Amino acid sequence: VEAKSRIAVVGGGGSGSVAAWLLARRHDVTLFEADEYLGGHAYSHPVETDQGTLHVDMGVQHFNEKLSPNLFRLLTDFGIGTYVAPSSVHVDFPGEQQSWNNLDFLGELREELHEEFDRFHQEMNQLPTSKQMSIGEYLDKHGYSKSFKYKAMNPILSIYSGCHAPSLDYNLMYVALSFSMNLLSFFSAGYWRKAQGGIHSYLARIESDLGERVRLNTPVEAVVPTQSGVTVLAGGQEHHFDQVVFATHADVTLRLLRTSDQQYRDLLGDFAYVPVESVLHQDESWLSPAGGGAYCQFRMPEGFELARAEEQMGSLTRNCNVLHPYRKVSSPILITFDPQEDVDPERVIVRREWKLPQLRPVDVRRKKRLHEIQGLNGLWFCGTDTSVTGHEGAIVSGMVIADRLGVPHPFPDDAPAAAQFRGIKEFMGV
Amino acid sequence: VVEAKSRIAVVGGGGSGSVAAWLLARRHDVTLFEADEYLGGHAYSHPVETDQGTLHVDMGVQHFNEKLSPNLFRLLTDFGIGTYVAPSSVHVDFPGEQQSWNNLDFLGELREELHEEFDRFHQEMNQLPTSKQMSIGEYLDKHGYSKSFKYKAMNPILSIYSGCHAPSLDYNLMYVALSFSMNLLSFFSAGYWRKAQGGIHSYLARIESDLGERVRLNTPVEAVVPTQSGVTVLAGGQEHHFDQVVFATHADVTLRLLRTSDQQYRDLLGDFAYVPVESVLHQDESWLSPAGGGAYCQFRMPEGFELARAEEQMGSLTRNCNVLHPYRKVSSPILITFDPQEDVDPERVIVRREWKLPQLRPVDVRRKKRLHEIQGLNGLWFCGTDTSVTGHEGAIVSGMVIADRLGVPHPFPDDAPAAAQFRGIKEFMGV
Ligand SMILES: Cc1cc2nc3c(=O)[nH]c(=O)nc-3n(C[C@H](O)[C@H](O)[C@H](O)COP(=O)(O)OP(=O)(O)OC[C@H]3O[C@@H](n4cnc5c(N)ncnc54)[C@H](O)[C@@H]3O)c2cc1C
Ligand SMILES: Cc1cc2nc3c(=O)[nH]c(=O)nc-3n(C[C@H](O)[C@H](O)[C@H](O)COP(=O)(O)OP(=O)(O)OC[C@H]3O[C@@H](n4cnc5c(N)ncnc54)[C@H](O)[C@@H]3O)c2cc1C
Ligand SMILES: CC(=O)O[C@@H](CC[C@H](C)CC[C@H](O)CC[C@H](C)CCNC(=O)[C@H](C)O)C[C@H]1O[C@H](O)[C@@H](C)C(=O)[C@@H]1C
Ligand SMILES: CC(=O)O[C@@H](CC[C@H](C)CC[C@H](O)CC[C@H](C)CCNC(=O)[C@H](C)O)C[C@H]1O[C@H](O)[C@@H](C)C(=O)[C@@H]1C
Ligand SMILES: [Ca+2]
Repeated sequence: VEAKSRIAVVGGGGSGSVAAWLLARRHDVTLFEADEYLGGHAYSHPVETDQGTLHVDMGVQHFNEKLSPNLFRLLTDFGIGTYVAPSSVHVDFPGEQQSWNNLDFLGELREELHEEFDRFHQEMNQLPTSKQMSIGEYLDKHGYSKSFKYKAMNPILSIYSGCHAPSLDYNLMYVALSFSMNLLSFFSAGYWRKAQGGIHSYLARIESDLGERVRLNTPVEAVVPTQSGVTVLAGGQEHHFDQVVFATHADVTLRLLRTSDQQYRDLLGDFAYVPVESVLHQDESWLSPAGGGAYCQFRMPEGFELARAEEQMGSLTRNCNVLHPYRKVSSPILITFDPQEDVDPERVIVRREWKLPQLRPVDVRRKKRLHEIQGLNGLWFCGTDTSVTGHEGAIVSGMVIADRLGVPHPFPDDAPAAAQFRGIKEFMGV
Repeated sequence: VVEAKSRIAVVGGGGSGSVAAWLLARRHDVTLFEADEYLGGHAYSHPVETDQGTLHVDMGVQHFNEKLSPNLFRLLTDFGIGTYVAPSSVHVDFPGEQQSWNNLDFLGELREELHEEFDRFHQEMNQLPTSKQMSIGEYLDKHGYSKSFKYKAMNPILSIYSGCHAPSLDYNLMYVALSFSMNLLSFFSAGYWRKAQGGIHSYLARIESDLGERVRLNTPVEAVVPTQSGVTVLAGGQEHHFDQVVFATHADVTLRLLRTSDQQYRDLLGDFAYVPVESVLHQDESWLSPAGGGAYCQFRMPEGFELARAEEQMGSLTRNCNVLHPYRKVSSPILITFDPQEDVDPERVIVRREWKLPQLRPVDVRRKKRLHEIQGLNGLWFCGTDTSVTGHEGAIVSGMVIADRLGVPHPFPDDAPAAAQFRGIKEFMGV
């Protein structure tokens, strides 16, 4: 792929935006984004409160310097601060005092499951130094109770996966690492950061630097390789490019792409997802009377039956008032994910509906296999479905494509950023 | 060349000695001399009589974890000794009204005063090991940190390790950076630490049993003299004769006991620096902080604190053992205060222990490493905390390194992190 080629980036989430941003240094880049902003799952909604206007992260919220070095470095270079936002967690179930949390040892569930929490930490710490099973399999295989599976493991895993997810089917190392890196924990609040004035700040900066190259509100309808180059059909027009980089979800990538080949069907067809509803609201009734200063608060509703555990599901609520920059703020600012009961519509600021990728061992395998179509027909692929999960994974896949199309990894000097890049470059087959 | 079935003495029955003896006894005729009336040294568990039974309360060595202490952890596992999590929740109180911070919530005037610096500090410690042979103190000065942060946050939280008498701010930076990046110490969460079931003594009791009458308690070695034939040890008004001698005593003890014509021995063992610690096991509930609720570790600085005189002044750390899981049904207060400044109500004191700890300044580390040039000369060997990395894993693995060197290989080769720790500590000592 020679210099100054005409290149399209389809999808303006984190992966696409970063990929575009880097590519624009060497190539004539156009970036198509379906919705009216840049960031995708990274969205920050303004809330005006008696102490000012605050941008509240509704999808992507959390990362840290160790897990997310490239994103972290990027935030730093753009002069965006961060702050610690510890993952304190409270779980409530139907009965009297049927709770645990990871700040104190109070609650009946904690009492019921403490020995298992204790064992679990040890075993997760011992794993990465020795197992292509799911967390669920592991738990069954190693003597853990069903109460532990569905009253502790599955709710704490909802911090990542949404309360609709079959999180217990997700890959074991994902969970083991989360516990050994103090991201999820039954004994302490996990070490996580947020970005100053919302996650969108970095994306706003990218949007500015890209200028007129960014086509918002322009959903690509299809993408067709030809003998000369690749044609993109978007917004009642046809545009002509030398290369096309996909930064869309596989099921979108597959619908849009229209080729004679059926390996494309073989690879992109079987990706599975999970719906998530993020409801930004001020209805203080969703806070737990027990769950005091806990950032993350899970409630399972009346009617929970352990026998029917796989069908039933709770809601996770985040108390943003516990964040340090919100500590002077007088209005409640809450986000409930996947609420089962409806939220008082007089108190709802806004909803967003999104989907997240399943992370079963098979899905990981499926992601990796996308290397055999990478570069064929002047097509490239980045996004969460090509990488490790989380935002670092998303955006670094963008960087991997840009490196592959000439524009090298911009932080070679940063040892952990570089290693993450090398690792993700190895994960994708690029 | 140390051939099989040689007569070998281990001088000192702390963790290092006991483990070293235990392994050596598989190949050699071992005797282990310990000065005091039990095996373990700083590892001491005192019985306390309570409404739930008899509890063994750790007074010195208390905490470790599977990641930091793989060999110790495996040993407990093989002996069938359980562990439990004992999160390091921390509350700091200073003289004023509400002059506190803690690592469970964001309450307190000191939290308000210092939040920005705690936040920055975590980042910077996480970024360090991926890039610096200075002290934590130097680092803090060099990187713009306030004196309030140095003496009201860093020095108190470092007292969890060093004792409230220590010049902790002069200790090595990587020691601190690692502690923060491994979630051992933290300003935002409770650190991940474990305790052993029925006290730390459990493993040592098991070692004592397996060694049998090879263990001489209450038998302080008076001196150790190499000769042409072997080495003579003078203890308990008698002389015993050995082919080799392994020291598991502190350098200043090792030096007093040892007597040779050589003055490199003086050069190496002479300049080791220590810190006193008083551990007071008691039931005076007045030492608990009215603010500091369910916090395991509670630091108090007394009235009279002057930031300008910060280097002379010092607080006391109190541990609320009633917050530990196995003590949750217990109705009597069980507290340990370390280095109390005010006196503890002697009607409520169960027992005191006075101990000393090694200083961990960059120079002290250098000093430890240099002990390789005397290792094996005159049929003498050296293990213990003064030869190794700090903490119990370091102590006991130094014992294992000597045993490996005297034939008995590292007993946990198939545990990858245990083996790597062994290799690392073998490299640290020059053995
Ligand atoms: C509720 C929620 C919370 C999350 N929280 C976190 C968190 O705290 N931390 C974290 O690390 N990760 C989080 N994630 C993961 C998140 O998916 C990644 O961090 C990252 O944002 C994924 O980026 P992406 O660019 O790969 O996909 P997306 O962010 O979905 O963006 C892809 C873009 O493609 C666009 N698109 C779709 N069809 C078309 C078309 N025809 N034409 C043009 N564009 C199209 C979409 O409109 C979208 O903007 C969260 C996800 C969700 C749903
Ligand atoms: C208060 C305190 C708390 C601590 N807490 C922890 C903790 O929580 N976690 C952790 O990992 N580490 C901790 N340590 C560190 C501790 O030093 C090591 O874990 C380890 O126990 C030191 O082992 P050692 O055998 O090298 O020294 P010691 O355990 O001190 O052993 C030295 C032994 O030599 C003996 N001795 C002295 N003179 C003679 C003589 N003439 N003849 C024979 N024997 C003699 C002593 O009686 C003693 O038994 C703590 C130390 C102290 C003081
Ligand atoms: C090697 C490395 O550094 O990356 C690891 C990935 C660990 C993830 C980055 C941890 C989770 C993400 O950071 C972010 C999840 C985020 C916090 C979602 C938040 N969601 C919500 O708030 C709502 C409730 O849904 C490796 C794992 O990545 C794969 O995706 C995973 C399936 C694995 O098996 C790998 C071991
Ligand atoms: C290789 C490895 O993992 O070990 C690291 C050191 C990590 C320490 C051993 C971590 C803490 C100790 O294990 C535990 C100290 C213990 C909790 C003392 C408790 N004391 C008390 O309770 C009272 C108040 O005195 C490396 C450091 O070891 C060196 O000793 C240190 C001086 C260093 O510079 C190295 C970086
Ligand atoms: Ca009860």
